[PDB]
Amino acid sequence: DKEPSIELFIKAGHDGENVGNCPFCQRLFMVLWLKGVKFTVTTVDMRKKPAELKDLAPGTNPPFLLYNGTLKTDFIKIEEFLEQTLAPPRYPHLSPVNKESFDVGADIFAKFSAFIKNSPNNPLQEKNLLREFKRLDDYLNSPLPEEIDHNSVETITVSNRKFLDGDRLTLADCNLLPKLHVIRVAAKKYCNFEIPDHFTGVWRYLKNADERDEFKQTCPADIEIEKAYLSVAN
Repeated sequence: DKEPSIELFIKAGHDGENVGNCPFCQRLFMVLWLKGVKFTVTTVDMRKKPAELKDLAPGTNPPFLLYNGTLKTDFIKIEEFLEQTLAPPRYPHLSPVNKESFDVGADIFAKFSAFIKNSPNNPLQEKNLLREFKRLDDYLNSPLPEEIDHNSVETITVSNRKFLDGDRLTLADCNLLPKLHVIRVAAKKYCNFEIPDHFTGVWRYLKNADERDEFKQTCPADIEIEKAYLSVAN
C-alpha cells in the first residue's frame, strides 16, 4: 500500500531549544524508531503551542501524535495504536511475550519519585528503591521461560539476554529505559545516589541499552532532566 504521514510532538524543555525531560515522550520516540516507519519529530514549547495544536489544547500533556492529519492523545492509547496499525507483515511486533517484563518495571518510577522528592524519610525510601532495583536485577538475572534449558546440570545458570524480554527491544524496554535514565541522572545529581555496581543484572542491562542508538540518541540532555528535578528538592 502507501506510507503514512506521522508527526510526534515532545516537550522542548528549558529555553525552547533541544528536547526536554519527558520519559513518556522518549518512550514513544523509541517505539516509532523500532517500527522503522517514516515519521518526523517536533520540539514544542508549552507556552506557545504551534498552529496544529490550537484546536485540542485545554491542558493536554506532552506526548502528542499527529497521524495522517488526525490528532491523537494519551500515550497509552497511542502505543497500542501504533502497534495495531503497524502490522507484522511490513513492520515489527514490539509487544513483549511475558507480562512480567512489563510488571517489573512499573512501580520503580514511583519508588524513585518519592525518593527524589526531598524529604526526611530517606533511608527507608532508598532501601525501598534498592529493593525495587534488586527485583529488577533478580528478574534480569533469572532466565526466561524461553531459555531455561531444563536438562542442564550446571549449578549456576545466569541469563545473558540483552534486554528485558528477548534479544530485541520491546515495549517494556521503551517504558522502562527512559524512566531508568531519569532515575540515574536525577538521583546522582540531587541525592548523591548511584545504582550499586553489585547489581550485575541491571548494570548489564543498562550497558546493552547504551550500545543501541534507539535509546541513547532519544535520551534528553542530562541538564534538562536535572533542571526539572531542581524544584522537587526544595
